[PDB]
Amino acid sequence: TTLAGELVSVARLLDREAVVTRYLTVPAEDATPRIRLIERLVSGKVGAP
Amino acid sequence: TIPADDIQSAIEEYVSSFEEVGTVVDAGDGIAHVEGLPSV
Repeated sequence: TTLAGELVSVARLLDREAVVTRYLTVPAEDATPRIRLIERLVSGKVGAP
Repeated sequence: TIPADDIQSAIEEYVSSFEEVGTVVDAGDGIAHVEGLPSV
């Protein structure tokens, strides 16, 4: 249930900043900086899985 | 919830984080579009 709550909250967070969604949604091969970005966003904010 | 307006730092670093290869996405009539290559 908290998975659902946090996932819809971070969905609100994505629709709140469109530019970061554009950036993390690049169809590129070496996507690793992207993943850093996302954890940089909620490193200590949400659950690990 | 929303962070303390540090999002720009995140993205600006994502950009500052930039052997490079791109991929053709479109082609026709002698004109192509290339995704990738952040430093051309």
